[PDB]
Amino acid sequence: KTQVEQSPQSLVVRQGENCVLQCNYSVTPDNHLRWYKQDTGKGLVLLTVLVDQKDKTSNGRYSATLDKDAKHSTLHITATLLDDTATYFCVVGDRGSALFGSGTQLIVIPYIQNPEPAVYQLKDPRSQDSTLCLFTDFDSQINVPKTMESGTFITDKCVLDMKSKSNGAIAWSNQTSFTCQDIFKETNA
Amino acid sequence: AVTQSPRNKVAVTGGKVTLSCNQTNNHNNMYWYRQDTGHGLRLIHYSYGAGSTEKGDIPDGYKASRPSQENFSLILELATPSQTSVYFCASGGGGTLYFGAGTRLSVLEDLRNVTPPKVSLFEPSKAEIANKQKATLVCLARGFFPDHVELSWWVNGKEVHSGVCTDPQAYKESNYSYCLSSRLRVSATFWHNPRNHFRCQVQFHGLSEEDKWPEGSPKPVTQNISAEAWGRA
Ligand SMILES: *[C@@H]1O[C@H](CO[C@@H]2O[C@@H](C)[C@@H](O)[C@@H](O)[C@@H]2O)[C@@H](O[C@@H]2O[C@H](CO)[C@@H](O[C@@H]3O[C@H](CO[C@H]4O[C@H](CO)[C@@H](O)[C@H](O)[C@@H]4O)[C@@H](O)[C@H](O)[C@@H]3O)[C@H](O)[C@H]2NC(C)=O)[C@H](O)[C@H]1NC(C)=O
Ligand SMILES: *[C@@H]1O[C@H](CO)[C@@H](O)[C@H](O)[C@H]1NC(C)=O
Repeated sequence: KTQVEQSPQSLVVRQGENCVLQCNYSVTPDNHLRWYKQDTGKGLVLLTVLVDQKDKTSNGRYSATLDKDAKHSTLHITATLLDDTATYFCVVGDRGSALFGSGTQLIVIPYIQNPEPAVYQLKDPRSQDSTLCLFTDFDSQINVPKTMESGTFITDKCVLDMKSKSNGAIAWSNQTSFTCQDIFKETNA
Repeated sequence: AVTQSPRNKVAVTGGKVTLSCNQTNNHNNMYWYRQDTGHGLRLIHYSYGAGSTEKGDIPDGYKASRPSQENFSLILELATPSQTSVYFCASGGGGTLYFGAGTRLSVLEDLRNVTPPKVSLFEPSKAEIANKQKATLVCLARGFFPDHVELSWWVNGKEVHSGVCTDPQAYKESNYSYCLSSRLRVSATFWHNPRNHFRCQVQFHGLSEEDKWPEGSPKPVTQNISAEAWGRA
């Protein structure tokens, strides 16, 4: 039975929104509690260290609380940025006795002021007849369909930033019949 | 200052695997963790100083060794599929953990399914270019196993990050086959220039030198596989 539990388990929030993560534990000793952030395929980065029976910390957009009586902690992220997309771990205790929670997966999605959804077919010049579909510039609430067919594959939405932002998904199939129009059932094929 | 090696490893069930951690922090404490979905990081073994080690929370099937202040090794004497995971080592001074970059380990029943990706670069749609004055190139890596890959884009010989979106996880296409996709978006003007060179590269981490390869087909060693295109007006 795990001794550190976190909520939400996962959440997808719109950029600029605040969010609150929670952790509670049954582990003793609990001299310190820490929150860590882990990006896609990255190492962990320490966000804050809480130590006192009732404690409160501030680190830029992060603020955190600790109530050792309740064995409870919260981490508040003010005004989320896309770069806040990551897993947040609560870690209780020290050194060899430290225990990690299973994490909260946070995803931050942008507001697209002017979506222009379009589906494009692209060709691979190194393979005769090899193509793929690109669904792009759709709004952030739009549902990208999952494959209902064998030999056809559709990726999850991927958010791209040129440094405007664009949502995109890709699909490919080994089926003679089916084209880009029947795969992405939104508009502009 | 905390360096793990190897960063990727493919082993066969019953084989031996050693992961090494070398730190330059002069920290007395070191730690080996594994990360698994639904478990966060779990401590396997740790050490409070050169010459000794301690069992962590899930030590079974692993040994550890701390021959010096700098080095902390994790030993799997008889690898099992259950040991497939991402491993992190860390050093510690005064409570804070300093983590290594991570090691992907896959323990397989046999090495015959290990296979590098086929990489394809799909060129931008003329409709996208005409209508949005932007050009999205798509790279697709297919047919690889296990999923120890890194996809990167190179424009004019330099790695690029802006305008790139890569799948954060490879998609399992079939039981022994993964896929991964990525998009690079540039302005139409940039795509339209003949000087510009675009390359999608996939670093596939596979078998090492000591691995037995009993086939007529090429040994699936660690390798870079790329596809490229040139701008055109
Ligand atoms: C993390 O915290 C949760 C929530 O618990 C609260 O928050 C913490 C910080 C403390 O302040 C607690 O005192 C708070 O209650 C814990 O879950 C709770 O665990 C306690 C036991 O420690 C449970 O209490 C039991 O409840 C039994 C009846 O439960 C049923 O009915 C209630 C109706 O309200 C329902 O909510 C519940 O789902 C059951 O169907 C009771 O018979 C028994 O005697 C005892 O009082 C409590 O029910 C739990 N709450 C919930 C919502 O499930 C976690 O255990 C804690 N995790 C860790 C690792 O510490
Ligand atoms: C592949 O490319 C990377 C980065 O460009 C390079 O550092 C690495 O050595 C290459 N891998 C192999 C096995 O050649």
